[PDB]
Amino acid sequence: RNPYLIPDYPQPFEHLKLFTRELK
Amino acid sequence: MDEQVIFTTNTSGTIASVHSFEQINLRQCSTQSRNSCVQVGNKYLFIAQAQKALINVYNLSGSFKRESVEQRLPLPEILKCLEVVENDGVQYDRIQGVNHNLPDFNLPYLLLGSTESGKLYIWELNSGILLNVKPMAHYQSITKIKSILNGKYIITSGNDSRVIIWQTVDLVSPKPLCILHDHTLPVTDFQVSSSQGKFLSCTDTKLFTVSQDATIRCYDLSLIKTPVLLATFTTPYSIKSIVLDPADRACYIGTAEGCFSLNLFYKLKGNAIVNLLQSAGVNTVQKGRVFSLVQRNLYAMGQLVCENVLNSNVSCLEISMDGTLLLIGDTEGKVSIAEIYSKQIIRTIQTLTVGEVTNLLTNPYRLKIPNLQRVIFDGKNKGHLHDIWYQIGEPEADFNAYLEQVKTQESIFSH
Amino acid sequence: MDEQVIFTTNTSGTIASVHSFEQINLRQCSTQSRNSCVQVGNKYLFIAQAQKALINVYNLESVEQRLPLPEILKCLEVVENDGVQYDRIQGVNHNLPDFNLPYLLLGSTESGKLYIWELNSGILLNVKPMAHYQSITKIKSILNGKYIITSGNDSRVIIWQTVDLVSPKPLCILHDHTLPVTDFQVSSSQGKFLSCTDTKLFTVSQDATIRCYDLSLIGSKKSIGKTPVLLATFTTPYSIKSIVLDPADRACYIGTAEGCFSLNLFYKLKGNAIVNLLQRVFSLVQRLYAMGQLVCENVLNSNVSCLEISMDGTLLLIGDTEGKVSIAEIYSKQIIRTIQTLEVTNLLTNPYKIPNLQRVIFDGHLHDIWYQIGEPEAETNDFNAYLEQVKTQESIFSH
Amino acid sequence: EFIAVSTLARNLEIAKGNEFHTILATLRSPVYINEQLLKSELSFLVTKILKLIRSGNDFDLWKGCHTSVVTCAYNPLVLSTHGGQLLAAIYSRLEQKTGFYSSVISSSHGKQLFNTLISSVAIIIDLMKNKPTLSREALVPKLKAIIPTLITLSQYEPELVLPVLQRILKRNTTTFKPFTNKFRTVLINLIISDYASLGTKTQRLVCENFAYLHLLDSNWRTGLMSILSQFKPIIQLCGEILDFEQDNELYKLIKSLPEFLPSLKLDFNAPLTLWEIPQRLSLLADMLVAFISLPTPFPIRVPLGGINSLCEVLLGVSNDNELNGVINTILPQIQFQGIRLWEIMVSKYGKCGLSFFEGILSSIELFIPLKKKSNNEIDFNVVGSLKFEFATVFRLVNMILSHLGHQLNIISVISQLIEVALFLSHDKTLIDSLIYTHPELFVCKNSMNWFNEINDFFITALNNWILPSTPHIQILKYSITQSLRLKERFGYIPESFVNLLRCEVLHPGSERVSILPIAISLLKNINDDMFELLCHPKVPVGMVY
Amino acid sequence: EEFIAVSTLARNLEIAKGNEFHTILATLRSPVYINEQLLKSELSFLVTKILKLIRSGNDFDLWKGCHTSVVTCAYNPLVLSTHGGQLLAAIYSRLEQKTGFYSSVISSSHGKQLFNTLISSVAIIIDLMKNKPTLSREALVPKLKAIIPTLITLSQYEPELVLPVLQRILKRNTTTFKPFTNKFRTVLINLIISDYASLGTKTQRLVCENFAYLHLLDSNWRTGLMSILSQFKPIIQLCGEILDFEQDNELYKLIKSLPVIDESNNKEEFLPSLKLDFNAPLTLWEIPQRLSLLADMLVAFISLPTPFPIRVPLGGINSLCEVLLGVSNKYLPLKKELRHDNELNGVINTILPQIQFQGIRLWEIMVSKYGKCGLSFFEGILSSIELFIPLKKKSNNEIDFNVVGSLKFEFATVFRLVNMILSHLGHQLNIISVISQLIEVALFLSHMNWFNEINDFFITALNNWILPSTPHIQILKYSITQSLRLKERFGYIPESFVNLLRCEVLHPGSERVSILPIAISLLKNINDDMFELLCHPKVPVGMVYQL
Repeated sequence: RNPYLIPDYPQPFEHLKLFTRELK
Repeated sequence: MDEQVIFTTNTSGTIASVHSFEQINLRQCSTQSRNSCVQVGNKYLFIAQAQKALINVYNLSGSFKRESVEQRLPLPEILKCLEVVENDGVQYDRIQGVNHNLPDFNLPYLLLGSTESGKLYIWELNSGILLNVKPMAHYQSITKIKSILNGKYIITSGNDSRVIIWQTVDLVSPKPLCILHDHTLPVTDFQVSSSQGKFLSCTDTKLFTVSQDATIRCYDLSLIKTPVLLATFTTPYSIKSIVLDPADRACYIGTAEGCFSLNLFYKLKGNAIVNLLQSAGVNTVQKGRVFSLVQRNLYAMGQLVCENVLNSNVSCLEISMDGTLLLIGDTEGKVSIAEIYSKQIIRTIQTLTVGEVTNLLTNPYRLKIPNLQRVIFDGKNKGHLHDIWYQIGEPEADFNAYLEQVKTQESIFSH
Repeated sequence: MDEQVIFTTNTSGTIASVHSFEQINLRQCSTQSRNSCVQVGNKYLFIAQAQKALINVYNLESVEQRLPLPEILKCLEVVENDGVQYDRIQGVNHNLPDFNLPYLLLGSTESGKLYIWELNSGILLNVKPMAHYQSITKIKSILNGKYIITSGNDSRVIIWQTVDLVSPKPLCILHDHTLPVTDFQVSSSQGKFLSCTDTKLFTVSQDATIRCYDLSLIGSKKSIGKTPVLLATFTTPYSIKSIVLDPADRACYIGTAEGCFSLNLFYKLKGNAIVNLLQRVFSLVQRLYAMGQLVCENVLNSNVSCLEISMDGTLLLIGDTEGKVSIAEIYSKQIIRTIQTLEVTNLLTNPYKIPNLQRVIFDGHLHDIWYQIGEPEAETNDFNAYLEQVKTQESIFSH
Repeated sequence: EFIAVSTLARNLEIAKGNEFHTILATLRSPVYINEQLLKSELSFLVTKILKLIRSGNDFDLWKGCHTSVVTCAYNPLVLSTHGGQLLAAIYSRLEQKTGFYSSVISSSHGKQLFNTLISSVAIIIDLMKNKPTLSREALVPKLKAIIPTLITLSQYEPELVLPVLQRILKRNTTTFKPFTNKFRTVLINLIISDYASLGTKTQRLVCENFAYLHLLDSNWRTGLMSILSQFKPIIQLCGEILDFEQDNELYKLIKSLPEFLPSLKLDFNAPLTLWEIPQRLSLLADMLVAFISLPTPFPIRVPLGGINSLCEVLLGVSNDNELNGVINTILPQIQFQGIRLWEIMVSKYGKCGLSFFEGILSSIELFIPLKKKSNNEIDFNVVGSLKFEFATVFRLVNMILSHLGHQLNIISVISQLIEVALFLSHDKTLIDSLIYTHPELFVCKNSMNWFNEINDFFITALNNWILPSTPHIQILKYSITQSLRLKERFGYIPESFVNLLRCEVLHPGSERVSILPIAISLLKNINDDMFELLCHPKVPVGMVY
Repeated sequence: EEFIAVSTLARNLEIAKGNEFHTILATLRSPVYINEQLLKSELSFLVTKILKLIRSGNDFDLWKGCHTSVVTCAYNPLVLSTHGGQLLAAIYSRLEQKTGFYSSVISSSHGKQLFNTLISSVAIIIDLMKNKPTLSREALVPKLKAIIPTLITLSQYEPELVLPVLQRILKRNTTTFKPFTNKFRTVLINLIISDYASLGTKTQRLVCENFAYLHLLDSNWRTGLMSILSQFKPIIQLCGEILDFEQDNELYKLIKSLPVIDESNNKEEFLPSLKLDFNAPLTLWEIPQRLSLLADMLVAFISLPTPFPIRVPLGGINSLCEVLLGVSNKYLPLKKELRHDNELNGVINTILPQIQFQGIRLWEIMVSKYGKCGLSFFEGILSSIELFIPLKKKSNNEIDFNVVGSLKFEFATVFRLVNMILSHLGHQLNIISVISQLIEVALFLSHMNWFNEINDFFITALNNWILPSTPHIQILKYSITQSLRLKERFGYIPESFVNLLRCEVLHPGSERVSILPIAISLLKNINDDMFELLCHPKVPVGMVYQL
């Protein structure tokens, strides 16, 4: 609800794909 | 990109990234100390051995990292603690922006190191020169040292229950600024806010202090004066260690019989949310509230609800750059990577080759040294040449500008 | 400070200063309004004349020009032009030209006929024939040109978005009063780009009710705009006529019959505590908080027509019903200076040829404007640059 | 105490660099304005300077004019006593040295000589304008003879003379009158030339001086509308190849528009001769810019709807073998002369023309090159050529949003521009169509001075729009990856990226979670005070009393 | 296919003017002429046509050919990797033909830009080929053995153009430069022993940098550095013939303690000594000119990158800069051997502060580079800046502001130096008397990077210590008045005054009458984002405060 607080869902920042490695 | 974990047990030296499942066991490492390791200048890692009176030096820059000891550094005395004062504000060339790349040889200014019996050794690292030795600062020990702003202030904590704030210019050229006796038993750890400014007159910098008194003391640092605490908490268990969120949104405390969490923006039962830590600059009252912690199994009684995460007998904690994962070191010599919200372990790192996790560190990353002088002190000489080893680093080195040059050039010819 | 002060009665108007005893009366003036005058630029001063259907325009003496109009109009406002004294291409500052004017002229009359003119070339740009169904008491530009607020005796505040007013369909409408709205003010700060995400609107009517609104949902695009939430409201004893603020906003000064009263927004409770009331309903009294009430203090006893704060947050300017204005001081509640001429319709202060208008709307077609750019400051320094310039030329000479 | 100015004068007839610069440096001091050296010692210095200028080896002249400039600038008495005589000597040497030009420029020091003489005359007559009593009787009997020499010299050296005549024409509009035709001739001879051997500065100066030529209320309007009317023949000449009336709302506007230049010829068997069309439109745009963006001593009628319609029809011009290849390059350059005109109509007039700020943003979508086949896809290979133009586009958008501000409704041009800007932020390679065992060395790496422009554009986008998901997540990934890369390469993060992360934290828009704690993890040893306020907020600003 | 028929461009290069030649250049930039199979039929026609432009012409075909050669080498790897050697050899052949006769092409009044275009094109073709390894080995370097001495002799007359090219060649192709170094060294020494004031700062910088980079062939850097550092003690001792150093006998002992080394260097001691007769009062400027000449070479030896570390003696440099600031008339009186003369004493009073300003310049470059590695005496270099501040002839801290106006350029560096120092130190220092004088200096001088530096200085002062009331309200009135001036005269206020106002507002100095209403009303409409957070946080905060 507030962007600047710890959210209430487990894996935030999974939709930025920082730590994923794409397979080629 | 990914994060990189550098943790070491009493007989093991593992290094491993969080999302790689690949790791490198450093061959020779021995520690019985809480915070004895440090990463130096993005090219080196220093570890203070125990019962050998020397520091091991590992080179961690390679694509295939050096498993072995790159170098040794003997010392006058076996010493427990370490800290580095990183040099900053030299690569921009503020006079005119050229944005210098890093040199292949880079080093910090100082190497803080402290031993048993409270003695403090500080060394210039570009040239090994023991600028100053304080014979006694704490009167039983030191357990942690940290430079909170870039090189401006350093904070020390020992087993005399006194946490001391120095000033680096008044320590290297001693009479510290302020001393903190609010605990009664040995202070085992502290942490400071990752978000910081350039000064202390216009920031409210939070210092969390943790001991075997089963208390957590949050001090507001803004001087120009002495710091004022604004809250202290209390625990049934003997608390051991602590880390924060990267924005001072929560606290995560490591202790015997589990690791516990605590929200600092505490949410009440009216959809009302209370900030425990509110403060200002130097104008601030001294009425530090008291609260008590109790596990999960509304706060005007003097109680707060901490949420149990784990049951492991943790020794040390660290946090990821996201602020969503905890890396906790148990007493069986293995690290658990856990998620804060679901309280579900995602990964378990062990060492391969045993004691507990002595220390651990994390920082994100993308895909010879002088000898130290044993008892020698650079005095008030002026004819002495304070020689150091240094390297500067190259600067970073369109078409419409070329055509404009051409257009200006063409006028000079009459042909 | 040493700001100049302006005021106009229904019989006359004048301009003076706070720390001087020098005064300049104006020859021809006849007015009935709360807000019928405004300075355009630093040069000119517009006043809407009563019973003649035209503007009088003065320099900062005597009537310079006279602007005929289609109708007798009640309220005036102007949207200043900015971002022109500095070129983001060349990096040069520019002086103000000898002919400078604002973009717009917002005029209003009874029955809500909102006229929108362009002043560079006099052009009837837009007309809203019914916007309030009643008269218009005050119209204002909250921000630079972003939004236009207007209140009327229909007990409604309308928030027009300016860019889609000139090429209709307003953005937010506020009906939370039971009686004519007399005054309103705004407290704002601005980011790198100007918008409303912290701005606060104070609204004041004959209901003896002060109403404070937060405007931070207005850009959300749910009228057009998502409605705001009122964060605070107060209930006064008397029928209230004007409100002014502190510029740090710390205090609300309310002008009514029987003197001008003062509320502290940072309310000081017992001990050492302060509470901010503008992060609820309250009931005011004259001269601790959980009862549901707040304590005001009184500065005057005279009937009030208009108010204005000084720039230095310490002097009120209260224009009474007897054709004179009192210069007060807050800490003492004492008078320094009383200005008279030889009630008050309007009052304002600031520190130190025109086209005739049209009567038919503008519908490619050469939408012209009169304009003047103004010189740089280099046509109204370092030696070492000249020294390098003459140094490097020495190498070109050799015999 | 006092440095004995006679000593400076006697050591001046021979002085090389490390003595002459000290002579000039010490003559700045204000203690040479003082009683009873004002008629016997300054006279000595001035007679020395005059003997240096009156006859010399062309080193004493350079030295002398520089000396007189410094002396008259830092001493008003030398001005008020002897400025006319100094300026007369300097003009006399200028006159003899421009009576011939092809025997004085023969040694690589005649150019500098004219530079110093012209600059010195300009500096003297730029300091004698703050004194009405002195602008009389030292300049006005001399400008009649100064100005024709400068005009004759401007035929060969327009880069150096034209600002002087511009300032003189501007401040004196009544002594430049009887020479005005003689000026105009040379300016049409400099525009009838190729007009690309001249620099942008020189082109702008000839346009500005031709504009100020018409100061002599109404003549400015006639010249302005003449240049505005010379646009439509060129567009109709371009309409015989693009086949208008495929879209008729454009052709209704083209015929809704309203003289010394040659009517040009085009040949299709020589397609390079089609480069005359942009090179005329740029000329007329520069002249229009001159008539519009310049100051005046009076106000002016400027048509804004006319030029907005002109810009609107310019960006409508878009979509045997090599001819089609050449037609695929002139048209972006044609559109860019609409971009270049709106950029000047916006900043200089500001909120005048607020009515047009929404059509421009929709019409910028026409400038983007699309793929040819049917699609709405972006043609990145054409975009690689157009880098400067898209930087100009970004500055135009930032100019507009300073006045408009935050916008409720979103438009599609901004997402395509963000895709463009993210393509341009990638390190270019020009071996992709195909090695010699190393294809990573043939790259053109993007400077920080370009990343600053891109990041300012993304700041403008994140401030004033609630963007869609994917054009936000791309921005966040870009900022994080590049910031970490630079913090590894360097030891710090440049300021534009910090401003980008600040805007990403403050203005998340449609997101449900901020990027705050990651920005602080990156800003570990580079501290900053924005996020201190965010995490550790402060007491309000008036509670203290 | 939408190709532009490259053979038609090559057909038009030979005869072209600007309005078409620039479009010809812009078309060759297209990344579509990089197909392999085009390399035999039409790119060869382009290359041989350009070679016809180079190999013969009227000195306009050469310009056209070198420019288009650069453009078609930068944007075609095929053309580069095939014919870059040929193009480079052609333009170097013309440059060798031209450098033989410098005097006769300079009397044509186009030769200077001709050499500029030639040298720039050669430099670009060099720096394109240097980091490609196969195209370097036996395709760049056997031409370098011919290219170095041709550029050496041309540096004598046109040094601004060449020396960066030689600097890059020396830094990259160092071993190939080994035979020419002495041949280069005797060119640089003649430019230095010559007037050295006909050169601007850029060419002086390049000269010092190249003279440093000769010493690359761990240790020779140190020998050259210490050799330059040894040539200050004679000059400072020659300043003792003007004013006595025997008074304090603390500056004297430090002058004795400076490095000198003898009979171990004759290859970098090449400079004459100074006569300095006090009957010519305009001949004393040789001293600070010599000191600038030494300091430029010194900071070149310090402040340049290398592929190795440096044993740089910071302690000696701090001792030297402390010595240079000791030179003054406020504590040390004039010698009695010299007799009083008003012109002589005048030039003495004006020439001493330049001698101090050189030490300040060296400290600036010592703290810009090497920040927080000489921290052990940063307090001392703050103490000695007070010696720079001029006083009247009564030592009761009466400042003479008439001379301070002559030192605005020099005081800008002082304020920048102080800002750079205080950004490394804490808030407990013993320098408040120096700050109180510097504030008075700045407030005199103000009434344009000057504003930025002094405003950052005021921000550092107001964020470090609680100042007394009178300087504080002076600063407040300064910021308020200047911001009002710019916003009544122009539309905006810059960022520096904005941050100054914010620092003023958040300071515990709160009892002033203009801080509360005026410093905030200007910020409420300025469009700054940092001030928005103070008025509207983005995080929960209590409605009630205990303060």
